[PDB]
Amino acid sequence: QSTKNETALLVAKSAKSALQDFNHDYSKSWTFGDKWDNSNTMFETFVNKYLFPKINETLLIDIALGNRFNWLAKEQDFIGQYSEEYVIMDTVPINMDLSKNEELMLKRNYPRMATKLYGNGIVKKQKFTLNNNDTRFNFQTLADATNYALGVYKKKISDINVLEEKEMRAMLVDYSLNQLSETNVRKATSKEDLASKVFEAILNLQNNSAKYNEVHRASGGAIGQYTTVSKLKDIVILTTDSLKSYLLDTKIANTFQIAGIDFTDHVISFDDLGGVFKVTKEFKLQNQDSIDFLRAYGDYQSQLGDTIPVGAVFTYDVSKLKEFTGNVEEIKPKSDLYAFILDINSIKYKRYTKGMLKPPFHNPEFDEVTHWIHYYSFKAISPFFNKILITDQ
Amino acid sequence: QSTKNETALLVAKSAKSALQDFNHDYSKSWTFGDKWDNSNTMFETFVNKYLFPKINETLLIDIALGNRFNWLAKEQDFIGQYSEEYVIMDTVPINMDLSKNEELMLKRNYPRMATKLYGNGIVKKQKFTLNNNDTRFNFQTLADATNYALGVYKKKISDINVLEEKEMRAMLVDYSLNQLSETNVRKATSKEDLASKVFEAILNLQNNSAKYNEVHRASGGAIGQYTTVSKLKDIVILTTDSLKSYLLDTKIANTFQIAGIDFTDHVISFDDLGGVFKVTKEFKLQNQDSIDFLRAYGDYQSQLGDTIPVGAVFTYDVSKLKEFTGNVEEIKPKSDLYAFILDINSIKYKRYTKGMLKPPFHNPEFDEVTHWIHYYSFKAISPFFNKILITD
Amino acid sequence: ALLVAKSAKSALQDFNHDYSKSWTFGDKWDNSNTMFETFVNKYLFPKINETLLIDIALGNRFNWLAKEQDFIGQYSEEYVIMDTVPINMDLSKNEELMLKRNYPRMATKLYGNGIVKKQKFTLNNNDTRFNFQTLADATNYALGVYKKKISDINVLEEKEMRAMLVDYSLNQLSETNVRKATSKEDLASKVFEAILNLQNNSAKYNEVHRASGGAIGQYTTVSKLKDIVILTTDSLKSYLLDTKIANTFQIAGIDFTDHVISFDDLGGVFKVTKEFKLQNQDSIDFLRAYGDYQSQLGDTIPVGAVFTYDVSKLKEFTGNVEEIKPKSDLYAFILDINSIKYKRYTKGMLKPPFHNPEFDEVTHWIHYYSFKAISPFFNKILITD
Amino acid sequence: ALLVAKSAKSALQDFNHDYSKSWTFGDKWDNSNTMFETFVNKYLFPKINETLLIDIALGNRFNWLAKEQDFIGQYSEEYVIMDTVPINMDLSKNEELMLKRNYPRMATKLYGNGIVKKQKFTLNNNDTRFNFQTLADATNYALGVYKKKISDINVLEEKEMRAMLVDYSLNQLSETNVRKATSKEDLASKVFEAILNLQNNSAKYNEVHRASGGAIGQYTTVSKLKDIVILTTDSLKSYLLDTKIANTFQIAGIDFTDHVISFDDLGGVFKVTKEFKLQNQDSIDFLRAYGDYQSQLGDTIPVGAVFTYDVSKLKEFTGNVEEIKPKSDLYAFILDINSIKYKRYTKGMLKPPFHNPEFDEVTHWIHYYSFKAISPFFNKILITD
Amino acid sequence: MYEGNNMRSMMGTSYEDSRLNKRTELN
Amino acid sequence: MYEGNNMRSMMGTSYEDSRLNKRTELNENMSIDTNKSEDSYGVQIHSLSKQSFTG
Amino acid sequence: MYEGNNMRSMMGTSYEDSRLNKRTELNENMSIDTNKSEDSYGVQIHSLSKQSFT
Amino acid sequence: MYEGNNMRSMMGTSYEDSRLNKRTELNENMSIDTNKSEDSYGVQIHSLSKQSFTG
Repeated sequence: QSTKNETALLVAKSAKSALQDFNHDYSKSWTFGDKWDNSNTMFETFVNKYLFPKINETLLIDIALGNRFNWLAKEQDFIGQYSEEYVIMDTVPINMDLSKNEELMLKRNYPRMATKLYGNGIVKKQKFTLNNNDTRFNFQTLADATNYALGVYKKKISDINVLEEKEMRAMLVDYSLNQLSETNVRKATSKEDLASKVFEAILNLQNNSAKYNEVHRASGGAIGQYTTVSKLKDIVILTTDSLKSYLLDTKIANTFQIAGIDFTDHVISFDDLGGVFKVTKEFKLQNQDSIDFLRAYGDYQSQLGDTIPVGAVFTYDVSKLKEFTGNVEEIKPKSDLYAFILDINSIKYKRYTKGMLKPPFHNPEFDEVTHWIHYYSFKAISPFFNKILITDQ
Repeated sequence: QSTKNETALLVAKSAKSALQDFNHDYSKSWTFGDKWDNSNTMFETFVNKYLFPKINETLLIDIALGNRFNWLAKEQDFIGQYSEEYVIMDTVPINMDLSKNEELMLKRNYPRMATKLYGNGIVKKQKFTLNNNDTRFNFQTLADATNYALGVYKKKISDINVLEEKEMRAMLVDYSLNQLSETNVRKATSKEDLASKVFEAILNLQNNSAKYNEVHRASGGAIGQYTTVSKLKDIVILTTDSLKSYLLDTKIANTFQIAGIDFTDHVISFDDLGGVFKVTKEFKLQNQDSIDFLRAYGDYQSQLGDTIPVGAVFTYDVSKLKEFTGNVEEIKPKSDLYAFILDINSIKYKRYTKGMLKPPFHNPEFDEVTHWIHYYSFKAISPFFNKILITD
Repeated sequence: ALLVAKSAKSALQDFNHDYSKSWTFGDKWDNSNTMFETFVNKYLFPKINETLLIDIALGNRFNWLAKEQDFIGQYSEEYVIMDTVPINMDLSKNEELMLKRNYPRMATKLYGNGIVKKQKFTLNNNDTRFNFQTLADATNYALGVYKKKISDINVLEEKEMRAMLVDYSLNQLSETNVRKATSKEDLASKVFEAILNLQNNSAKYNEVHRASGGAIGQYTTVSKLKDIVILTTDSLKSYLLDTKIANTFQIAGIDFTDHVISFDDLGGVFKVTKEFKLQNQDSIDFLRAYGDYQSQLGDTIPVGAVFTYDVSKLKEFTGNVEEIKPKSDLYAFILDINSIKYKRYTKGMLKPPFHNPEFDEVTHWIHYYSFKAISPFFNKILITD
Repeated sequence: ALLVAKSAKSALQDFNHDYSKSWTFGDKWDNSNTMFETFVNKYLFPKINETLLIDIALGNRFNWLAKEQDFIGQYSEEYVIMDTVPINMDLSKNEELMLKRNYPRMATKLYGNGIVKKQKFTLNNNDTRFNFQTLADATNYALGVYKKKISDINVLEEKEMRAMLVDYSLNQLSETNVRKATSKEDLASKVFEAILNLQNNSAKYNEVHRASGGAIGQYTTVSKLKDIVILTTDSLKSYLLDTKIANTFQIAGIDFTDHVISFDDLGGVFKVTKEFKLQNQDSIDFLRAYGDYQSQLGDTIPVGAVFTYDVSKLKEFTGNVEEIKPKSDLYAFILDINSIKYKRYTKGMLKPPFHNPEFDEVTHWIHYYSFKAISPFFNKILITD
Repeated sequence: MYEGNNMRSMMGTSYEDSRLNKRTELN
Repeated sequence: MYEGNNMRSMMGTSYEDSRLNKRTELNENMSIDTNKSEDSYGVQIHSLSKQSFTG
Repeated sequence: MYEGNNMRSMMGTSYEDSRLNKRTELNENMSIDTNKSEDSYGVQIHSLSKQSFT
Repeated sequence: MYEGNNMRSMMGTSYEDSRLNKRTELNENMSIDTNKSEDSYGVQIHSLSKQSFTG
């Protein structure tokens, strides 16, 4: 519309703004003052129609976002780069007989040692710039400015948790879709059939069986067997919310919950699995709209002409931009009746959060300091534990 | 030389690696793991053929590498730039010619002189950046990483010291070859002749001799003479190592009256005293492999297009590059039969090492710390003392 | 027809069969027409009176080098920091040069493992008693075999420490560290010159070009003369002692013979090219007389195996076996003593014995782990023809 | 005829015939055409002034090596433990290898007896008094015979020891002990080189392949320089004293000539090659010109007979004797003693005399037992042409 | 192992690792 | 000369020549200790003592 | 108010306004020492001191 | 002899003698004490001091 209001014309006069004094190397020095009227507009009180509108409160809403897999996180010393692991293969006890060659007492019997070698993690970073002169214009107390400087920092702590939780639930779906053997994969037909298969596959763990681990794709576990058991204190179902609302809605969940394990807290579920994307073709960055889209989510370091390798992850919705279409797929389970039952010790996850406040660079030209947050996180998944995937594929 | 071994194909996959995690803005963020098999490889053992091999031991050999010139170092203040020295040139007496007119008394005969204006030295610089992200992917003990961070720092001072002796050596040799008189040079013919011409070049430095110095290269001394002696507690002989070895094993060990005439207390010696290069013709930098060759010796700041002035000094073997041939000549004697017998206190050498360890710059974007080392070193040779060169 | 020719009466026949003659009647000794002839009394048994056991303990001359490592893990690594010269400051460049990176670069070399070596010996309690006439001689025998098993460990660890130095001189250490002498007179001046040359700051004289990352850049080092050893033959050290040093007036201060290690020969240790299999029993009975109780007629010998005894004269080893020996007789290999590394492992080296009480024959074993390598990051000059 | 040619008036006619002249009337001494002619008096008996007994007492040069035994028993043995070099641990051998026996192996050279020597001398009482104008001269003769027999023992024993060392240097040691020289300025750098070889761990310098259980295998040993002696001629020691020591300035370290036993001539002894029998009477007279009173015609000389005198010029001994000596005077046998087994038994030595009163000549005997051997278990280098 | 002047400026303390104080929020 | 506020943050104490530590070195001696073959005339080897080379 | 860990580096201690160092002060006194021509009615000249520089 | 006055301001004392103050010969040694070649014989180097020579 259009407004011929005496106060709205004063409001919309942008040549008087504070931004004019900070986007020009020479600017206005002394203030004459302004006539402020609250008549026949908003901000109008019944008494004293000539005062400036005043703030009752300003409220920093700071939500503590949590990583649900944080109790799995071991902490290492960030030294070397290859973590390896190994088991001892089964040798079943044999009957003894007193009528043998009796120089087989001299014979040897070594253990057999299935292993697997893991690479490194990656170091991740994020920064935030806080200045000292222009952000003071909009808090009216020192306490609100310090709460702002602290809320920015705790948001930078919280989105690390969001990143790591979304990253690990992308790992556990990428694993089961692509890398997992089709011996651990059971196939369902309908939702009640899948519920009965999930509830019999929980009970297919806690059993001394060499059938449910992928020790055959360890380095030395191709011949022989390796028997794994799993308690119920370390079994986790990873599924969707539309299917957790059906698994918990059965009488078997009630008899698990009564006098026993908390079955609500062993079923880790999400809305539908995957907001994380993968790169399949090594592309480059060509357009400014994609650069600004990456700047919106805090990715400051990437510029035009940067190449993205095959297998890089993004952790937000990227596939709508012109040069990402086709080059980028999604870690999303096919035929969303989906449940992946694992032992929680299979997630080999360790970090290094020792010294993640690197000391600030001041930049006293603009008086805008910058704090960086560096952390090393190693995400892997071990083959020596019971895993079952129940899909319709 | 083609290998189809599966562990060698696992090692040959450069897509899985620490490098493409640290080259790109985005990378893979989890590891599924790889089947490592030690069978039919260099890493194979008998009982367990499936583990990754182990280091127990990681050494860091270190050496301190002293200077052999820093008794000559005068700790200056590093203020002002132009230093000067002078002598008063010799005026011989003349005969009393009484037939000249008597107003010869009123004419003034000012004492003439010979100066030499030196100038500034060179502020010299080196730095080293230690990483906190990818250096820690090596060094399986934290003690080894701290030993590394210290050994780099202690190597920087070692190749300050060897650089300063290379520059003192090259200063003396380049001053022997390009500046001198016709009087100062001698021509030896062999190793047995030079070891006696050195002995008879001493006993010539300590005569009242208007020759043997280079005041004709001083500012006011182009016409006139200047006499100087030495004291034999001030004479330095700069030879190669073959000549000092020859003296000590042959000439001393084949004489009986060695109790008086041993001059090897005054002899510094070098194994090969040409390795340092100069510039002629004033080129510039245009080739990529040349600056990649320069980066290996620590010179980080040179880009392409940078020009090199007509008197710069390179201090390592540099004449093989594509740009530098014809422009760069080596400071060396052409015969390996060499002796420069000069006076000490003809070699001024003032370095300044006070504000030297400058405070570091933590670079937390890349999580790294750069340390700098700065020193100001002035080195020069005075033209007012006795010098004799013996070469071919 | 004699008494001594009948072996059906000997002490072996009682210990060759599961049943034997359980009482003695006597055996009618006379020494007529035998080796044991005596002029007066023809019927007495010969009397021995002495039994002596020459026993010598043997050293190593490389035992101060022998460090005691821990022996866990396999590979050992070794590295330096390459040189990086100070550069001139110019104040005309851009100021974003300050946030640029100058990483330190290095040069490594990776070392493998050592070898676990082994020797056994069995001591009897029922047949060994028949060969001695007092128990002090039997305990001397049982102690002398043990001291001999220590002494030949020492001899072996001397032989395959001089052999590795000769092998590193002849097959590694590229030509720029090899100096040429012409006679025995000029070599003793080349050594005196090289001792002075190894004490200057120089990017030469080491083998960082033999290292992993030292192909580009330079690396300088020195020596001390409390760290320099000269490895020669005995024809050179005897020459230095009798002819050169004795014909010097004024030799005080220039004799370097407190850093010269000499040997009889520098080759008695053999290698293998063209790997083979043990196919002749007449050579395995040659191997048995040096202590090898393992070998049989199917065992292959790889392309780096060493022997430390003259095996090249046999009908099977010819054409395969090369000797680690200087071809010159004018050999002076000047080292830095830090370039050697020689670390042992001698902790659990006396094994608990296996007693075997059916024959009452205890058996002792000895196991030591020894690592031998040479660093390329130190100063070395070889002088040959 | 002339009086001095008439044997019928001699003293021997009174002492070979059983009945002779009881009285005498004198004779008719005249020296007119004899050798005893004096110008003035032709009828006086020739007078002799003096009879000087030249008697030199002679030494042994091997008395310190003689340890005294008890002369009991007859055999003594010496053994060593052979080398057992450490072998690599094979982990693919059968697991029952630990039960297999590995006995240590000996060498065991066995030494027999010494030989008892004997010499006698007769002192007459009735015919010896016809010489020796005083009784003091007769007692000096009776003492000089005895002190010559003791000197004969010493010279015989020294010559037999030297003969044993040269006989061991030839035809008993190995191929890797013989070093070849060519001159006399040579074999003095090779002797100085060779000492200081005997002090290295090496199995080349001993003779354990002449022992019993050491035919295949090796045995390493070392020396100490307080046990190394050098057996040369006087020519080589003369060279060392007048050129090598005299013309060198720093002689205070390398003058090894306090370890040199040098001899005048290194051969006077003979070994039988082929056994024979004695048939000639002039050979008997030549044998008993040296004191061999035992042997008559028809006696057997065995193969291991050592003569001690030059007996090669006889009818019987041609082609049988050997003359063990170095050939061409360039000879230096560098022992390591503890090798020379040398034992002597001289307590029942001066036997009681036999008086024989019918001819009234007393007869003395001297017996002494002596054992001379040489051990193969010590380091030895022989340098010859 | 060898110290010399080991605890030097910021990087020689940065490998002698520093201040595990802030960790991630759930556990 | 005029003191004013001479005690200053970084540069007022930098023209006053901050701190002479880390003088360049000849405690790693050369030509008095190395470049040396003037050793004793004495009777025998073992002077060497190979040291471990961590630092 | 919002508790957290507000003992922080430079901006955490900069919002409570770090220490006032310089005062940008008039002590070279303007309009009470200078801007005066209140010197009056004297005897004669040249008390004027030409002070040296630093 | 011819005494008379023997006083003019100059040429009386100048014909007698002016007083010696400078004597121009060997106090800075040459070929007797210095011009040395007879120096020591021992361990070797670094007695070569370097002065400021500003006077």
